[PDB]
Amino acid sequence: HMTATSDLIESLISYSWDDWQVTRQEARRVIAAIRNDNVPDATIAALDKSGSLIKLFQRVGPPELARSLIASIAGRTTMQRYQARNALIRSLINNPLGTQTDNWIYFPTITFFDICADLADAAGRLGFAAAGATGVASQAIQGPFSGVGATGVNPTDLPSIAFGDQLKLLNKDPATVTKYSNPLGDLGAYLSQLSPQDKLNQAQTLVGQPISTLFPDAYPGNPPSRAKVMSAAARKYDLTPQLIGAIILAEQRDQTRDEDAKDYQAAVSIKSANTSIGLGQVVVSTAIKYELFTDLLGQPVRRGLSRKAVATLLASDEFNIFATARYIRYVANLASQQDLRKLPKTRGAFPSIDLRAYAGNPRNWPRDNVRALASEYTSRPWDDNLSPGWPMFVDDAYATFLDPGMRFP
Amino acid sequence: DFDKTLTHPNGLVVERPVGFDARRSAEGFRFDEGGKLRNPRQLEVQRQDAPPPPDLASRRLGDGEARYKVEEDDGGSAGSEYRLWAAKPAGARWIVVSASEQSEDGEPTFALAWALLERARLQ
Ligand SMILES: [Ca+2]
Ligand SMILES: [Ca+2]
Ligand SMILES: [Ca+2]
Repeated sequence: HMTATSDLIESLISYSWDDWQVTRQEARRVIAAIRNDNVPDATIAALDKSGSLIKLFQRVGPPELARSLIASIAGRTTMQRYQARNALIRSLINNPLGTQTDNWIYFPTITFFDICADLADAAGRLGFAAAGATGVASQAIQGPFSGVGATGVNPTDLPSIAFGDQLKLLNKDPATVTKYSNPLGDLGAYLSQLSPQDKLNQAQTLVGQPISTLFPDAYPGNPPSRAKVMSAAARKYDLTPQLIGAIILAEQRDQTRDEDAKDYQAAVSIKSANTSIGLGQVVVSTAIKYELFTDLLGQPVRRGLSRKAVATLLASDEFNIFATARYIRYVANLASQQDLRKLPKTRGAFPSIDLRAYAGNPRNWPRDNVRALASEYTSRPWDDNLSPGWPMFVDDAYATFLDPGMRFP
Repeated sequence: DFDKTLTHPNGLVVERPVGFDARRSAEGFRFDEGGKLRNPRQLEVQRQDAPPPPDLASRRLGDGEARYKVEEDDGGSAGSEYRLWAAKPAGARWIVVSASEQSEDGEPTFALAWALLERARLQ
């Protein structure tokens, strides 16, 4: 049976003067109708029965509008999703370009559909489909804490690095390498110049703002807070949002806008660089090797992602937070399988480390577990080679997240 | 939609549906809709060693599949009685959800029961 929404969309398509393309205004009206529909499955069935669903996909032309339409349908449909996907595939004969433009150039149109569909399902299942913002973004453009964690500026949206600087990076000009790398040397000195309130403000800014997502219309309404996504990932991986927050806050203090631009742009350049990207500074090859999107995307979609697509997803905050959390849980589980006798330097640095405790939740870990894991998150894990500075740096971030003024939904 | 995570000594782990009262059973958890409604939903989730009866309908559920059947029988003034029984594999074992409610307006979707099955797991 027709729906109010199917009838409206059919009326608009039937009335449209051109049979190859609806107007931008007509398209925006169809997208709004789809997003406000209380019976999306029935609407999709109706449109597919009349032959109008394929027409809809064929006739909504500019890529930005196609992305909004497709992400909206993918994210709202359940029992009729396959019908929509099929109609979209049928439509692609006459539009090989589809959604595969701008920031989404590494996602084939059906891959875009599948990501949207899987992400919407995961946000509903794991509890991050909606969250009111409780923090506002920084306008910093240089220096420590001027990457996406502070600013909400997606790395994929940053201007192309100036031609002169791209060349210099390729040639390893020392000042330019510096400019586009980690901003901190002396980690303690940096923490020393932040007041206790400055520290809390950074944490609140980080977690309180909306995710910077590449798939906003996959969500029912506005994108959720980072804090919401971190709580969901903590529940999924038997961690705590405080631990996840500490790891990300440390990475983001040691992050700049320019580092974000290099991180992403190098990864999708002809070099396919193996950079650490986004909130948690996840390495491209690690995300692939350890299947770090397992809990947000199904296996067939994941196995089909190109390397540049994976790098692109690491720039979408929710994918990055889940990958970060999954990897923290990987490092902890791996730790639990080690022999402390074969880790004398680790024991020397973290003498109250308890390897078995890692298998359980961080609330029950010795503080030495958190310090050691921080070393083994920045560096290769459990090789008995430690980062001298990262443990204290993460431990201070953790102390901030354990302040009574930090609340997670 | 769901709140607390519940863990059975047999290794079944699941979440409690919001607004339902939970009790532990021999091989899992029983959920009964809260309050004192006329026509409450009732859900049970269990670990089971034996497979489902053969040749049941199949559907996609999350990223695997489930075998299921919905039965109907005479009810009362709130409608016919409907029951879902559905199972999915969990390693060499199975997880089963059964659910019931009445309806006078056709077969219930059992959306809540399907969601509970999807998120259940063994460890
Ligand atoms: Ca960095
Ligand atoms: Ca990096
Ligand atoms: Ca190491």
